[PDB]
Amino acid sequence: GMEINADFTKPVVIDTDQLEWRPSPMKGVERRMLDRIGGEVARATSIVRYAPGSRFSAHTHDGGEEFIVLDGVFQDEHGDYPAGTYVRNPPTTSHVPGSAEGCTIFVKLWQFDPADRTQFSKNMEAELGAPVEGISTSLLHEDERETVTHRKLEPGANLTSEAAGGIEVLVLDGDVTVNDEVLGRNAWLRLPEGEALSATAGARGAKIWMKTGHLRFVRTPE
Ligand SMILES: O=C(O)c1cccnc1
Ligand SMILES: [Zn+2]
Repeated sequence: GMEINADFTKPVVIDTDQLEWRPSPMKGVERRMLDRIGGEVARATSIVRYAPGSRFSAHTHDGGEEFIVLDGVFQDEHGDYPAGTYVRNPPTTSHVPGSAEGCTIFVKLWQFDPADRTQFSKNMEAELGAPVEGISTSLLHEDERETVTHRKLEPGANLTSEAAGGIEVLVLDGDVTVNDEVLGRNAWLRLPEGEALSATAGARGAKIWMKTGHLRFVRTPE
C-alpha cells in the first residue's frame, strides 16, 4: 500500500513548505503527507489545510486523532480551536469538523492505543513553565507510551534529549540547528529509537512541538 517514510529505523527531515499539496477525499481539504503505514486505513502524520468556509459531515475517530492548529481557526460543535491549540480526540470519539476562517493543522491519525479515552484541547503556550537554561516547557500530554511537549527556546538555547523510543519534532516558529542543518518554520524531523536529539535555537529563538516514545508502538490499523 501507500507507505510513506514507513521505515521507522531511518531518520527523516522534511522542509514541508516544499511539498505538493495533494487532494484529500474532503472537498477543500488538501494534504502534505509526512508518514503513512498500512493498507486501506492508515497510521498517518500529515499537514492538512482546510479552505475558508469548510463544512463537513460528521466522522468518528476509529484510531484517534491528534492535532496542532498551526494557523487559522479549526471548529467543531464544541467551539473554536485557534492557532496554537493542541487537541487529542481518542478512539471512538466523533464530531462535525469545519473551519469558517480556514486553517492549517498538523495531524496524526491511528496513533492512539485503542483503549485510550483521554480527550482534551490545550493552549500550548498557556502552561509554559519557567525557563531552564533558556528552554521553557509545557507538558501537553503524557502516558505510559509517549511524552508530548511544546518547547520555547531562547536564542542560542540548546535542548538535548536522550529520550527512549523515538523522537519527532515539528518546528513552529524561528529555527533550530540539528545535525548541522538549520530547521525553520514547518520543518519536520523524525529520529529513530536510540538517536539523541540536540537542537539549538538561532538568533530569533524557536518554538517546537515534540513527541518521544511513540516509535515503540507503531501499528498498522487492524
Ligand atoms: O492524513 C491525512 O491524509 C488527512 C488528515 C486529516 C484530514 N484529511 C486528510
Ligand atoms: Zn476529527
